[PDB]
Amino acid sequence: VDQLRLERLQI
Amino acid sequence: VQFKLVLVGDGGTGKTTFVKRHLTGEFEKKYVATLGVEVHPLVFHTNRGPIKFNVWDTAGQEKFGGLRDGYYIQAQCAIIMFDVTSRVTYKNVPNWHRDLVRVCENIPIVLCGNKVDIKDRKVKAKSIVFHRKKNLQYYDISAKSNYNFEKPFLWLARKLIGDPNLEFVAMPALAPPEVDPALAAQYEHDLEVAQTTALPDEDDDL
Amino acid sequence: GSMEGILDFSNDLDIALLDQVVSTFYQGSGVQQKQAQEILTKFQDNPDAWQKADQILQFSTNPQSKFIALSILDKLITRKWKLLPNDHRIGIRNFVVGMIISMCQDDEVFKTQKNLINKSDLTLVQILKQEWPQNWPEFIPELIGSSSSSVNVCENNMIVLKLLSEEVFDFSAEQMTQAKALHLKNSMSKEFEQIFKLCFQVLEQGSSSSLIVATLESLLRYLHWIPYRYIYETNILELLSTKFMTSPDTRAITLKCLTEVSNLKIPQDNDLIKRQTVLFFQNTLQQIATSVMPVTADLKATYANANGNDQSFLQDLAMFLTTYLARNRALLESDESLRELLLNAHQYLIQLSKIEERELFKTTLDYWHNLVADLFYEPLKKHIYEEICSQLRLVIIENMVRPETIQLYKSEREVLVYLTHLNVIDTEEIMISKLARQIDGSEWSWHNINTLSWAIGSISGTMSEDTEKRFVVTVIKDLLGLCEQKRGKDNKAVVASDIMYVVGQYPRFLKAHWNFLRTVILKLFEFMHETHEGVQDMACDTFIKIVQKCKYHFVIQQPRESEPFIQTIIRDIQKTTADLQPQQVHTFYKACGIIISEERSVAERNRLLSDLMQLPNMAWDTIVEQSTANPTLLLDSETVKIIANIIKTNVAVCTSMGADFYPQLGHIYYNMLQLYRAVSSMISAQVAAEGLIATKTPKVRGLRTIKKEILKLVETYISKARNLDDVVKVLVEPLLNAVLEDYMNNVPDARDAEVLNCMTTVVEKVGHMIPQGVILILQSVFECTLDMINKDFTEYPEHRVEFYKLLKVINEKSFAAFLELPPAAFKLFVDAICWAFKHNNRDVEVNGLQIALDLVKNIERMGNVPFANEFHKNYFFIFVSETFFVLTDSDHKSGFSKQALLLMKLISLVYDNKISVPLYQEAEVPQGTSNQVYLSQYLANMLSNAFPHLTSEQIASFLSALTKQCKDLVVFKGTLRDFLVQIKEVGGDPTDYLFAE
Amino acid sequence: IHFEPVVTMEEDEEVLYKVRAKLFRFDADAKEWKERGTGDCKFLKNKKTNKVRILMRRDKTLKICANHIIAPEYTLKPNVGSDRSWVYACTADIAEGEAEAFTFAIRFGSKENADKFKEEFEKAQEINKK
Ligand SMILES: Nc1nc2c(ncn2[C@@H]2O[C@H](COP(=O)(O)OP(=O)(O)NP(=O)(O)O)[C@@H](O)[C@H]2O)c(=O)[nH]1
Ligand SMILES: [Mg+2]
Repeated sequence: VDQLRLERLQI
Repeated sequence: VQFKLVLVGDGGTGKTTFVKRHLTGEFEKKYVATLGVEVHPLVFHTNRGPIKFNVWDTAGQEKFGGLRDGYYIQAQCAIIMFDVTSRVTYKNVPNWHRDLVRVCENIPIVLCGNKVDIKDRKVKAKSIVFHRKKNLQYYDISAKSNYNFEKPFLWLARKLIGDPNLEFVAMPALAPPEVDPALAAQYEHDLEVAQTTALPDEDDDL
Repeated sequence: GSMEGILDFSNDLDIALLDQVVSTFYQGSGVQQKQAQEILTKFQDNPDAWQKADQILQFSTNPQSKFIALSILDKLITRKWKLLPNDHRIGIRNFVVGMIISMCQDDEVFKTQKNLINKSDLTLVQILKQEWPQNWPEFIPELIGSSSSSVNVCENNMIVLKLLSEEVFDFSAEQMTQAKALHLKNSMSKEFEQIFKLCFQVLEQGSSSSLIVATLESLLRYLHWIPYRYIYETNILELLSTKFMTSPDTRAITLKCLTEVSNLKIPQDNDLIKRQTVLFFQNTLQQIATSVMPVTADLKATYANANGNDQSFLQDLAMFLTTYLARNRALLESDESLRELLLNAHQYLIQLSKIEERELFKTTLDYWHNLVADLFYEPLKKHIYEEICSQLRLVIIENMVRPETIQLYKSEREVLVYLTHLNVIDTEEIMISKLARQIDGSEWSWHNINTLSWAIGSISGTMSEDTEKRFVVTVIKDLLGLCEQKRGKDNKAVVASDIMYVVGQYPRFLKAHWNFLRTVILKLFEFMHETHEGVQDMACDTFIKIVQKCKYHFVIQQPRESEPFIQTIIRDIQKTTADLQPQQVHTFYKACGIIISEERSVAERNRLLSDLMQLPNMAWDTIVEQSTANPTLLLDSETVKIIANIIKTNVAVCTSMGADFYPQLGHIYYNMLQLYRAVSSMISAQVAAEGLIATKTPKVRGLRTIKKEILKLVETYISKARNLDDVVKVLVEPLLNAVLEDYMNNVPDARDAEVLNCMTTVVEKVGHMIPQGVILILQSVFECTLDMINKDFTEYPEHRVEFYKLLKVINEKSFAAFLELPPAAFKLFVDAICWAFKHNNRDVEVNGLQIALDLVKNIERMGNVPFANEFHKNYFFIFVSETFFVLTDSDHKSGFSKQALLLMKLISLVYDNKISVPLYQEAEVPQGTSNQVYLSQYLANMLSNAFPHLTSEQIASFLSALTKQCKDLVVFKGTLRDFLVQIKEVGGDPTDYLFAE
Repeated sequence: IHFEPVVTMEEDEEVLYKVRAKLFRFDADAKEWKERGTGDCKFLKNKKTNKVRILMRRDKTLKICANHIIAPEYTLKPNVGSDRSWVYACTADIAEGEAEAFTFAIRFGSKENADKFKEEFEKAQEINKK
């Protein structure tokens, strides 16, 4: 799960 | 290129308000019962040219019914209207449909559940099934919020013209004219009154 | 003008003038048309116009004129038939019979005037309903005989029989008495053997398509009521399911007949019947496959093309397939030789479910729900349908509608959840593959990624937690890469939103992966600074939704963190919400209150609460200090908006915290009520200085917003309060002192209906504890609000609704307040209840009927005391007669059930001698007359004057039945509806009221 | 080898301003405002004449509910009941046919949309002065 890098999600 | 459309349903369901909205853009808050019928021409511009509906807006209150099913003769399409805040108006849909198709045996018919803008809806979507076996098109509509207000006419235009891809299009917009001191004092009077009459529904999003 | 000549009945009717008026109405336009219409209506509404109908029908050359003539006759037959001299009855019958025969015999007329003939047939049927069979025993035999001598007559007789069946079995319930409906049903049933013989002979032998179609249309009506033996012991199923499915002329009606056949009452233990039920389905599906379209055909495209009657046909096929299979598919499930038939039928339904037509999709979806629920519970069935279910997964996923179309999404979710349990592996595979074609761009579109995201979100909770975990990871990994790959905030916004949508749908996953849940929230907080349209709403909506489901994880201290995450949210709330609109800030605070209410240590919860409210409380203190030192500020729109938003923030937090909100309420309560008063006098001063128009200005609307939000805050808290002692001893008296006089002493256009609503909640929660307070509420709002609403049914609509809600709860919880009313004011209370009866507005009418019922009960409970006895003397017959009035006046049909209940309670009081005094006056009847006898007498006289065309016998029989039946609401209601039928005509049969007996 | 292959009147104008709005007309005989349409209100600058008009169409049906020059003599006034509307007399609107005079009111989603409309409205008057 931590492998998901959701903090990088950008608009 | 005109088609006769009869509009039927219980008193107070919004038939006349719906037509008025389409004719002038206005929303009439008052309930003035139709007496017998009122006939209004209504033109829509489409990618297949203009289509004219001759709308026979009939009375829903029995004591004002006038000629009743006499109004349906030679209709080419119809709208049956009920009020989703009043179950009785849905219970009566089969009665209006019966009287209608006895005169008009094979015409496109739209069933409209009006007033969906009201939070406390009484005729639940799941309850609305009468159109299935009768091959009627159904739409939730609101003459007040304009929700789906064009769908009945678009669907009928498609059936009447026989083109499933018919679309409403923008009527051409002619250049307006450029344009008297003798009426400078009279237009100022109408303006004072207009300024000091509050606009309605000031809480609406528009 | 000239057209009005037909209205002068002292002259002979100029038939050519009639035809001109009729033409101008039907074929004319504008002003001419409208004048003709008003004339025609006056003509047909003349009570003597029926006398001139035989002229019109003989000598008019205009079919519209004859149609109107028949409408006139219809009114007479329907309402006044039994008053006619018997010679006119026979004459009218003979005229109508002869006219139909003659129209049938002229082939040109028969083909060109279907509308006029159909109207004549219906008029004939009205006469049958009056005369047949008792006065016309030969009608059916002579109909059958005449049918053999002419195809046209035979076809028209099918129309007559169709209409008769409709009038007797489909539309009789609300238009006839129970006794008369039964009489006609029995009469038709008695002679249906002969009718069926003719119908079956025509179907077996006939060749005229038009005659066949008419016969099948009448069969459709018969199937609503006839015994199943006429369908199963004849060869008629064979004909329906083969011969008549081949020609499109008969196909539509035949399919509708077979759908109703699929609904007959059949014994379910007979093997012959079962094979017959299988067989007609097998025949029908074979005819469709060979004569209409194969199962592989693209019904989506066919429907879209909308050729001829294809759309109605596919609609009717969906109805047939779903109706039959919902009932009979078990018949096809065990025999290997029926397996192909079972799956072909379902494959047609698959193809039908791809049609773009919302209402048809709902019809097929209801069936799919029926199927997959059964496969989920019923042993050894799901394997049969594996390939159907796999296709259905794709159909549902690809037509998923927006959840947040409410009803359709829930139905789709339900089916897809079942389909996931049935094969979880197949469901995952379809969704992953679908996501790949979003990434490879082959099915990429804003719409398509949205619907797939909804579908993925919809099956949350169906997978095991382990499988859910790597499914969610895969989905989010893919969605994150998709967002990376797109350009422009347009596309990136859409994909980031769907990511947050999916996340918000899997709280189980969030609750197990704290670090991930933290990352989500911090990303949402980031998005609350993004001004691209929609992002901030999406961010706030996702925040509160996640909070509602995972609040516990924000209120505990998570391992590896220094503090519960709610503390971290509160510390940074100013920066987090800096760019949000007020409405969005309030949602944010509401979400924080949800979390804070999970803290059950009181000192910690209260500290969190006071910390959450730090910003609004500091803004509040400042304005209270300022605005009190200078009331002028409150005209500064900027200060008014600030104030309203502070109070709305309190409402939002109080909404999620309820009883826990009390400490914050105490911080602001006393100054808030002082603010209420200051704003109140500012509103009054503006209306004094500018007039009523002031209430429309932005300044005053802003000021009233403050008042309304204060009332809503107090209502919200009190509705959820757990310590009612504090409500009574701390909150109520300051509240009443602040709001009641202000309401009473403002002009009508400045009174806030919200005051009534707030008072309704006060009475509800603590009314039993504040009897003097309830009296004070009534004194301050009752008469002045009643005077606002008792001049029409339209003005002050909100005050109207709230007024009767307040009286209802006062009558429920503190009826003693009405006892203390001075007698003139109690009379106003009674008038107010009856006034409510007469509204068509359901909101008011229902409460008015309930108040009336509750009031009677309250009086009954008092026993035999002077107030109760005076109540009956003063008001019993007022309630009886006002209830009867709205029952019988045809403008209050929506309240029938509650009117009947009230009337039944009223009558039962008298017939149980629960009224201890005479209801009559001194010397109005002999001493010792029972109230029962007086009630019957009063009602007989009331109905006689109100309905003078009823016979005394009708009235007496109606009342005898109604009285006997006052313990049986169902039967009582039947008798009321029988009375409503009889008052619409002359000469109703008084023995009808013995139906129940 | 050649294979034969298979077989509004706003176009001459520039859009200067566009805003969502609800338009009312005053029925002096009924002493009440009546809605005429809700949709996009556009300021359209003719390429050939540089004359700017208001053109407004109803949603869905696209029927014209306003079509008139933004004359320099017109004056936007506040309505007593709204901080997000303007009232003005119009001498010649052709939305429904023959040029008719009207007292219009136009309301917007926000006070600042209303103020901006006013800004653009007056810029457009300057252009029409020439
Ligand atoms: N909230 C809401 N009210 C509506 C809507 N449509 C109509 N109304 C209101 O319902 C009431 C009745 O409208 P009306 O058009 O006269 O109904 P009608 O069907 O023509 N009645 P009749 O058959 O007697 O002529 C009016 O007050 C109208 O403003 C709607 O969509 N929403
Ligand atoms: Mg009407």
